Amino acid sequence: FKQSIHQLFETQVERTPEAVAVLSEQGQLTYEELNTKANQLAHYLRTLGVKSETLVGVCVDRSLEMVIGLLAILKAGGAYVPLDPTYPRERLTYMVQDAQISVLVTQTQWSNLISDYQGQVICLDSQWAKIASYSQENLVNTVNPENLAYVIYTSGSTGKPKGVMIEHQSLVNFTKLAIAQYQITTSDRTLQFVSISFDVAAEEIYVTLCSGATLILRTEEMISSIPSFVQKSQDWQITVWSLPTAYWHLLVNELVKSKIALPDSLRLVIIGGERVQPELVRMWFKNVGNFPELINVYGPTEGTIAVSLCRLSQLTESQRNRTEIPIGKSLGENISVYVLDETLKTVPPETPGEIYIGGTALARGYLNRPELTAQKFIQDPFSPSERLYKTGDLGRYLADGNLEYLGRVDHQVKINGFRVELGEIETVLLQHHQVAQAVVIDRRLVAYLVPHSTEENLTVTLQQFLKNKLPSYMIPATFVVL
Ligand SMILES: [N][C]([C][C][C][N]C([N])=[N+])C(=O)O=P([O])([O])O[C][C]1O[C](N2[C]=NC3=C2N=[C]N=C3[N])[C]([O])[C]1[O]
Repeated sequence: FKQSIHQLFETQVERTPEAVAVLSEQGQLTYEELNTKANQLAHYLRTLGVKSETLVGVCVDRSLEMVIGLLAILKAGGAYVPLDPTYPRERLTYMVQDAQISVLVTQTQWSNLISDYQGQVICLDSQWAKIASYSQENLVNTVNPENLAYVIYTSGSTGKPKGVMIEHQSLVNFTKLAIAQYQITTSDRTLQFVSISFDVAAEEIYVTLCSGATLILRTEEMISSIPSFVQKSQDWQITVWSLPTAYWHLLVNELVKSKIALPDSLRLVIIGGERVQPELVRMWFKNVGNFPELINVYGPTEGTIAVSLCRLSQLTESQRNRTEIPIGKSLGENISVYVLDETLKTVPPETPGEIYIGGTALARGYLNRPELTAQKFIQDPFSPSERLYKTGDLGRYLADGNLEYLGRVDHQVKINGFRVELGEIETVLLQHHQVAQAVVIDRRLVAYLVPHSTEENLTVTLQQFLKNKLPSYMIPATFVVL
């Protein structure tokens, strides 16, 4: 049964046309309205030349428009490329050129974020009368499952990011497994938290819309105060939270310090993205108990959002008193999460090795990085029609079947919840004329450098320099000269 992600959505619209699909603090859309609007934009896009394998930039803010935008790109047959408005011009323009994007879905407020852009631009906030003249009907046969759905950039240790190419087929697999794992229903109300720069936004968006649940888009202001984040979730009657682990750690700390009650509607908290602190897990069970359910999800971007999860609420007392909390078991039978030795053989239970992913979860590869692709996406010697992705994560399967994350073999870290290659920051710092050698380490970020010429305002100079090349979370808050 060949299916694209938008087809899955379109099936749901047919079942529940009048259900509310998306709610923001400023307005809402029914499944019908969302679908009709995404179709009008997709038709327009098709006339701009968007077709299977066409990459389309999306530089939008979190809004009803953003959701129409994504789905319209998908419906037209194109793959979107998130272009985070908070990133600096130079980074965004590099992405646009690397991806060869000639169609950009954006808004007027993001004018002039790309340098020297000669492609087609659509501004969803000011061109809606035009888009409304296009057909409201579903498009047919614009893609096959092996065509791209999105290309999402991640940090690159050689000094520029690179695009992880995701096909409809793996995203559709993921989405259908996750709906069944989380038990999402038409009664759920799921908070959309993370930027579309993070593949987890796809979990939040497509899990919700392809099951008939309501997607509630957050604001910037609601996250900066945990009290506010909780109260707004109560007011909205949110049933499902999807939180970056570093955020949930903050939330656990404040829940207990301030004895805040959780929203009465909340049934499920999904965390992931970095190593969960066992001490805060213990504190959650002590103060909150087994409801809402708490799930730890693991996966790299290259494995399409998540490959394994662990229901923490279902662990025993002693499974939770280890020094590591598990990342659990595969999301489904067509996804393999192996712990392999240095020759790609499985190992006895409780033996540590490197995590390799196989099966349906795999990305196609990295966009325009054939060396890097060959190095990470490897033909399986024991199964030559298939590939494995080399995660760079160490782990071991415990005797109970649960996987444990045991850290990294390399210099990728998570800072403030974001995937960062230290090498990327090193490489860029080395470009600066006053830097001769440089090493950056965690932990937060600390840059160590041998100057050509020292200067007492070098810290502020180097942060200025980085600010116009890297996202803010890659900017070290401290420098050391040797
Ligand atoms: N994809 C994502 C994840 C997801 C989860 N959550 C949900 N699903 N809800 C991510 O994160 O991706 P990236 O950015 O690529 O990165 C990856 C990395 O990180 C880490 N992790 C994840 N998750 C986790 C971790 N650790 C620990 N624990 C957990 N849970 C690793 O390193 C990977 O590779």
